[PDB]
Amino acid sequence: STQDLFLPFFSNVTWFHDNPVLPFNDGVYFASTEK
Amino acid sequence: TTEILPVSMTKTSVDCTMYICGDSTECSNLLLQYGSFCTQLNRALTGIAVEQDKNTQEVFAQVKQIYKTPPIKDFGGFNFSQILPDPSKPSKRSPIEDLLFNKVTLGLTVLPPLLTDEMIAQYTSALLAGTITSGWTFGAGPALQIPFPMQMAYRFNGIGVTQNVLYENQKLIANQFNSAIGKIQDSLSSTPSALGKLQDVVNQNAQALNTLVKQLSSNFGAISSVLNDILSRLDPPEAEVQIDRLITGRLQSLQTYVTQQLIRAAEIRASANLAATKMSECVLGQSKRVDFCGKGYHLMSFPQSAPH
Amino acid sequence: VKQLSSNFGAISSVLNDILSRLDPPEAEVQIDRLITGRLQSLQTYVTQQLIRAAEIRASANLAATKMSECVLGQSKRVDFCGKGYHLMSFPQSAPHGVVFLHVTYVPAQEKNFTTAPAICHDGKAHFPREGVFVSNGTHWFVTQRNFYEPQIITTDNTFVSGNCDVVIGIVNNTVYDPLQPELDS
Amino acid sequence: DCALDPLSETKCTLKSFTVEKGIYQTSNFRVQPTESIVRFPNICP
Amino acid sequence: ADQLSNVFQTRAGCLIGAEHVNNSYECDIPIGAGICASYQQSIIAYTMSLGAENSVAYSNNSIAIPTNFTISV
Ligand SMILES: *[C@@H]1O[C@H](CO)[C@@H](O)[C@H](O)[C@H]1NC(C)=O
Ligand SMILES: *[C@@H]1O[C@H](CO)[C@@H](O)[C@H](O)[C@H]1NC(C)=O
Ligand SMILES: *[C@@H]1O[C@H](CO)[C@@H](O)[C@H](O)[C@H]1NC(C)=O
Ligand SMILES: *[C@@H]1O[C@H](CO)[C@@H](O)[C@H](O)[C@H]1NC(C)=O
Ligand SMILES: *[C@@H]1O[C@H](CO)[C@@H](O)[C@H](O)[C@H]1NC(C)=O
Repeated sequence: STQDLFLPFFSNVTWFHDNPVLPFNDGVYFASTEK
Repeated sequence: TTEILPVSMTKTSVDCTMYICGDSTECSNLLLQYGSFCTQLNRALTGIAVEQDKNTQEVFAQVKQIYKTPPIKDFGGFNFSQILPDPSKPSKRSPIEDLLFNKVTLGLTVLPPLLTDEMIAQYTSALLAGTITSGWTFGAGPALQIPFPMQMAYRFNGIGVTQNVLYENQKLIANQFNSAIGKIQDSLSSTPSALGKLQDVVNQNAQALNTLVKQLSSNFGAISSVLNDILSRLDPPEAEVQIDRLITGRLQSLQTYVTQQLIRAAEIRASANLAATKMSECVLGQSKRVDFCGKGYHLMSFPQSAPH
Repeated sequence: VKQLSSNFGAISSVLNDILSRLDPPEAEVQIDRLITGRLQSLQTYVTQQLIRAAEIRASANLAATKMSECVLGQSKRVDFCGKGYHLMSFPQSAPHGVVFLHVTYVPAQEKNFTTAPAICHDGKAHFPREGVFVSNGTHWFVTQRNFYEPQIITTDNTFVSGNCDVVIGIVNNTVYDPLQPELDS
Repeated sequence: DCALDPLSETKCTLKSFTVEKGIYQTSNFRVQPTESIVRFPNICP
Repeated sequence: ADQLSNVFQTRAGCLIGAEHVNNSYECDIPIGAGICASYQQSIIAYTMSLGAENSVAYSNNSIAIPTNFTISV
């Protein structure tokens, strides 16, 4: 068991598809499509 | 004759942090700084609580089925009215049980026992009906009915006296037995020091708790006892130093309380095992080992309930 | 061991940092507090072990008693060595214990009758030596308590105490005389 | 993730992925006041 | 409280997510003060049952004698 900064399960994540600036807030999870 | 044995003690549980610091963030941070003492303190107290429920079940829950005495009651001249449950009363209890129940007058929590007093009284009633109607046979296999004076003849043959002495003296014996039961009700009522064991366990537990709280008020070496004064009303760093010493003291108090409870729990468990043995060997059957179950030669025994 | 890792109030947990990586005197002070803490941890461990040892010794004494009284002999004290009436026991070893196998005798398939305390014949009462009087319908018999095995009432297996008046519930039945008077002619 | 579900809390506290039937103590709750009132006594040349 | 229907008050506390039934059954999981819970599809909270109830026919004449035996281990 560890206790660090983590992405909570089942959280709401924004989807965007000319890109708006976003604040940092202690790390970000970045995922790109398979394309 | 009478014999009184305690079988269980009140279940309690105490939270480490709320006792030591309580509504003090920085203080709790200092607690994390010590280590993992109060976790194992919690585990110890939980252990003995589950044990208390184990004891009561062990002693009383000896018979799987519930037996009922016949509605018409002609036991050849013997009178069990003072032993059997009394229906015309709420919380049906025997008159002897009613008297016993009145005589005993008495971050912390108290858990409730797992079997209520109705359950316990139901266990005692089942055992009484079984031994009156069916002798000792219901301890081994299926219950087998038998008229009561014949059963008493069997027990006379048990202790070395032939059985004709019973059949020729049934009147006298019945009067002896009834008179003895009624005298016991009065004798137990008169002397106040009769229930002197069941009372001691209660006094010791309550007084131990009070000493714990008294220890909470003392200062253990500091300018003040209550945390908030040291906190706000001095500078943070050396306030932290004073906090540290006061924490060490309160932790010691919790130490002694838990250890004392472990010793007392062991003593009670020894007594509970003895009571279970007396139940099975003396109620469920006749005993041959001398002076285990009263002075004289043994004939039978009746179970009665009590607060603890 | 977990308690070993914690710092108990100090700049660091491991000794060498406090030692070399601070001045000797106040390093000695920090050392003093850390040692006080570790000594307390050893205290609680030993005391817990003493309590558990006492509990195990109680269980070992009980096992020794069960061995001698139930394996080495037959037991009469009820429910000590299994439900029912006891016959024998077998000892089996275990990694940190022992396991018993109690063999017992349990009755079943009961049938009910009517009985009487004594038999009144020729103005004298008769009581049985062992067993209890029992009657199916009209006839009367004698059988032992724990198994059904009816027998003809005879003057040899029943003894006589007194006359017919004093007892309660006595019934009247003929008591068969022994074969020797019947043989005599 | 420990804080997700009651079941997840139970798994975290037993240090295992599978649990057997029973009752367990996961944590303890409290109530927070979140308010203050002061009443000093109320009845110069 | 653990993050994330039926509220039933009891002698010990109040459960969340179980309904009581007037039936009494053998105890499975002990909750306290005379209540147990067990799996039906749903968790049910009922009062405990001490055991089966039977009364032997007692009369000043009758007696019962076994006729067969079993041996157990
Ligand atoms: C048993 O004794 C009580 C004593 O008050 C008496 O009232 C009762 O009638 C007695 N039992 C019988 C069957 O007479
Ligand atoms: C006892 O015997 C009577 C007749 O002998 C019978 O009617 C009754 O059913 C019996 N009771 C039992 C077997 O429990
Ligand atoms: C009772 O048992 C005797 C034993 O032989 C038998 O002859 C008889 O038929 C049985 N029944 C009655 C009603 O006597
Ligand atoms: C047994 O009880 C019955 C009840 O009908 C009674 O008539 C009979 O007298 C009793 N037996 C004796 C020996 O008194
Ligand atoms: C159970 O008993 C209660 C007692 O008031 C009653 O209201 C209810 O209808 C009964 N049945 C069920 C299923 O609750």
